[PDB]
Amino acid sequence: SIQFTDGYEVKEDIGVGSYSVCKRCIHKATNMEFAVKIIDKSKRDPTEEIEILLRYGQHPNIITLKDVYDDGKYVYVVTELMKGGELLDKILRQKFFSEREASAVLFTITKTVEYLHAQGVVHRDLKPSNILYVDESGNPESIRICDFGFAKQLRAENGLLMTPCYTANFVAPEVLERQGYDAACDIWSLGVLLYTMLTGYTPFANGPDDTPEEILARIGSGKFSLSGGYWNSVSDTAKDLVSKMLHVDPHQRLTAALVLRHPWIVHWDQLPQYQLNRQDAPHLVKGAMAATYSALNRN
Ligand SMILES: COC(=O)[C@H](C#N)Cc1c(-c2ccc(C)cc2)c2c(N)ncnc2n1/C=C/CO
Ligand code: NA
Repeated sequence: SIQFTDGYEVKEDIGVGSYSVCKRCIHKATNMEFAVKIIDKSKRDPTEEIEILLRYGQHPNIITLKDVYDDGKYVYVVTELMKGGELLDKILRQKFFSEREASAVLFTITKTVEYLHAQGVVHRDLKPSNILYVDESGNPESIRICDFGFAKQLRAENGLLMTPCYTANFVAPEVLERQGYDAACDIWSLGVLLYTMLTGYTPFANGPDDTPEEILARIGSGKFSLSGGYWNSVSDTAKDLVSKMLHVDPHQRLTAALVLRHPWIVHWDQLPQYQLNRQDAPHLVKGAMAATYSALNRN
């Protein structure tokens, strides 16, 4: 219980919201760069996020916590600094991206998500922007899931950590259905990620101009294109896999466990390594993407 200001030189902002901003920083002793989230304690209480991180950030593809401090008015959460930028944006700006590679990416991310769910953690805010590359190798290994700001571990009424496996202590009904629901959404978000990966556009929004009601009507219809233009080129394997991840019925949505058993994921070796024929508009997608979650998240 001593100091952060002491250990680190603070540099520029890298992200900013009402509850917290992230700044890049330097470990003075060693000269190594790191990110630090600064949470306002009177605005938000970050303890669940942090435990989730302490417990699980040892995962190769979960962001790794390196320090923490309680100034008094503020928390300081120090992690590895992600140097390879956001996942999807780098993927989109890649003219020669392939199915084979998208499969490696989704595999890595889903494996990570299958593990969180098995531990009773649902992420709840699984947008593409919360998924960064640690460096620029463009290797799946360098993928990190990074914002657990909205993540929730299944807890017992008494306040005791629980897993799906251990149902043998009783707990609330509408809550297991809630956690089952919330995991279904996580998979759904990976569905839109996959969708966007293969064709260069999002399934439910064309740009940041799409109104929320317009985007919610689309999501609600259950239907989306898996044909024409950019879809022509994609194997039916993958399209099948997408149809099931975005399945409008949350009870029918593939689990992460079942995503990993799909042949698109399993027979990655049979996947085409030649290029996907994708639309080329990264920034338009960023807009659409933001529009889709803004509409979803206005509560
Ligand atoms: C309120 O802001 C956020 O929550 C950010 C996100 N996502 C934090 C963030 C981090 C980061 C993530 C978690 C923790 C505990 C600390 C910092 C981070 C990092 N370790 N490297 C590069 N960019 C990072 N960003 C910025 C991404 C947006 O441009
Ligand atoms: Na980690």
